[PDB]
Amino acid sequence: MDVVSLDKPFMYFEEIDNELDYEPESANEVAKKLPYQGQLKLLLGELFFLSKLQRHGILDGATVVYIGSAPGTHIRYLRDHFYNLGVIIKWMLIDGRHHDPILNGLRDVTLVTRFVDEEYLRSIKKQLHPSKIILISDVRSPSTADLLSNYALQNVMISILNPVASSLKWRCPFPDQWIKDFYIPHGNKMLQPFAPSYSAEMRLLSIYTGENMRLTRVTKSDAVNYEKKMYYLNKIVRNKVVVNFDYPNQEYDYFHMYFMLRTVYCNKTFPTTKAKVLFLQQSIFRFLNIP
Amino acid sequence: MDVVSLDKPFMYFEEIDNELDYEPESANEVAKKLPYQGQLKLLLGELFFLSKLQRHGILDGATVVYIGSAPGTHIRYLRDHFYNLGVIIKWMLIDGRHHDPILNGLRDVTLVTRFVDEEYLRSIKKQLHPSKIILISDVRSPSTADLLSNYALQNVMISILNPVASSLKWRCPFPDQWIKDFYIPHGNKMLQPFAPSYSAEMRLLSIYTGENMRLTRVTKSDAVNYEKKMYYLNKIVRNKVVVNFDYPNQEYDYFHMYFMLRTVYCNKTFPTTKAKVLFLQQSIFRFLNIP
Ligand SMILES: Nc1ncnc2c1ncn2[C@@H]1O[C@H](CSCC[C@H](N)C(=O)O)[C@@H](O)[C@H]1O
Ligand SMILES: Nc1ncnc2c1ncn2[C@@H]1O[C@H](CSCC[C@H](N)C(=O)O)[C@@H](O)[C@H]1O
Ligand SMILES: C[n+]1cnc2[nH]cnc2c1N
Ligand SMILES: C[n+]1cnc2[nH]cnc2c1N
Repeated sequence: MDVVSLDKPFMYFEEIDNELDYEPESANEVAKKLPYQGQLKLLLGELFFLSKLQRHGILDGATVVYIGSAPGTHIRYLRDHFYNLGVIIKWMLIDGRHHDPILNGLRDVTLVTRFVDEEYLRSIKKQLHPSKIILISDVRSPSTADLLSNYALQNVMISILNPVASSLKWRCPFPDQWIKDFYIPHGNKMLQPFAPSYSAEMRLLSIYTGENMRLTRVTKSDAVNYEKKMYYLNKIVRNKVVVNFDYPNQEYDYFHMYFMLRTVYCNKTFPTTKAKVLFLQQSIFRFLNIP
Repeated sequence: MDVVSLDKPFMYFEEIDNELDYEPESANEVAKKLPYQGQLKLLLGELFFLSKLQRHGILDGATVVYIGSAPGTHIRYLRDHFYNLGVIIKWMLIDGRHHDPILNGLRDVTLVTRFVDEEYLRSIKKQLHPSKIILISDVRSPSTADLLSNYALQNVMISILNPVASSLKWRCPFPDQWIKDFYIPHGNKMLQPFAPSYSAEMRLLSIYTGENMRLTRVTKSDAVNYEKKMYYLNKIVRNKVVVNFDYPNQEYDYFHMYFMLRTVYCNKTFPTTKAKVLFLQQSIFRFLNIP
């Protein structure tokens, strides 16, 4: 067994303290172990991001514009969590594909069947005005050309919608597939537990203060760095059993999930953080139909 | 006579302490009083910007990419000033129009007859590499659509060329001609002495630290503000005779120019700042053929 003792898990990209040369043979290795693991991945990352906005007093009364939301099965849990907490939020879910019918029949959530473009963003902004907007993007076309195209759309989402905070899908193109240096919004690179086995994807979390917009250039050397750091995280780290983690499941991703869940607010009062986490996790797994 | 006593002139936009409702009748008023006043305007603003980079140790060894440089008569003075100072700089002047022949025959300055586009910027960056780039843009197509188009090109100049500092042409579109909110690079809004009588134009001066790029949104309300502040500066301020300004010329623009010229470095040592300024001004006017 691959046992280890850790204080805390890597929460953000910069925390990764090591790197490994990427082995193309890892692509042939099992990417997932849990059913609906993709929804789980999304649900934790988005509960984490949103509970933070709550902490900063910017969630209540906002409209959450989720682009690339279908099927969005896990969004029903998020919606319920904050609704039962008393937070007022309107959800506007937009995708060209169809949403999980469990999202229908709620006055607070609007489902839109449209692939967004810069023009469409302009009209929703006019229609959402003067409400405060929180943006979540999970759009997917892939080629480095597809990526750049997605990243270029997400930057336009921010400039047109002018959100108070944003969660964006972020995976650096692979160095050996570089095309050109590009800019991405400045934010925290939140690492994702339950991401596919060798995924280099994270979520770019940002809060907008003032009327400024800070971007950051991404170069090929940066692309090499992402690859080695994420390859070390995936191959080595995520494969560890954290023995000093007293929890029903000691695998790294559960240790990592625990740290995200401990930040979530609840109505029920608990004697320990472990009590809360076990509860939220149980709750989350039952909702998602994960054994 | 319109006399007044001032401590210092308004150097940047934010310093303007008042505003006036714009009178469309001012457009019918004499825009210039000095021959080659446009070159004078450009020469001071660019000497000021560049002497600053010198102060920060970022001028020497750089290539100054000037886009929108023709005829560029005044660029010959700038070139000579820093060359005679011992600063090593290559000048790359690019415009589709023709440059003043006084710029030919200098190994340190390259004249390019090309209207730049995003593609061309990419090739010059590849060819200029690995040299440090300082960008100066003075491109002009006008309509608010022309403006946005120019501003959109200038932002691409920065992202592709990735300069260490930039001077950009900046004039906000008029509120009654608003089309849409847009982003501009973050920088100091340097005010321009000898600008046309009712010009709302300034130069956006920026120094790039780290690999970050900070932008700032410009809205219609911002556009209203620019108009009233610049209208107050032009109609009232620039029309003042600064009596406590002991200088051969006490008009505001000369008082304003003095403050810019006092920042310029010289080989000759002078007993007073007035001695230096008189010298540089005399020198500048003789070069430009301004009485
Ligand atoms: N321009 C665009 N606008 C909206 N949705 C888009 C889009 N381009 C791609 N998409 C959507 O991006 C999605 C990527 S998968 C999204 C999964 C979703 N976040 C969930 O919780 O299950 C696809 O449904 C695709 O239709
Ligand atoms: N894409 C582009 N590339 C280069 N020059 C451009 C341009 N679009 C416009 N221009 C130039 O922008 C200039 C504006 S006037 C520039 C004056 C110059 N800075 C001087 O010191 O005298 C015109 O010469 C025009 O040809
Ligand atoms: C996940 N993943 C997949 N294919 C690649 N090619 C190069 N790097 C990678 C990577 N990290
Ligand atoms: C200079 N100038 C010219 N035309 C305008 N129309 C509205 N504002 C202006 C302005 N400042």
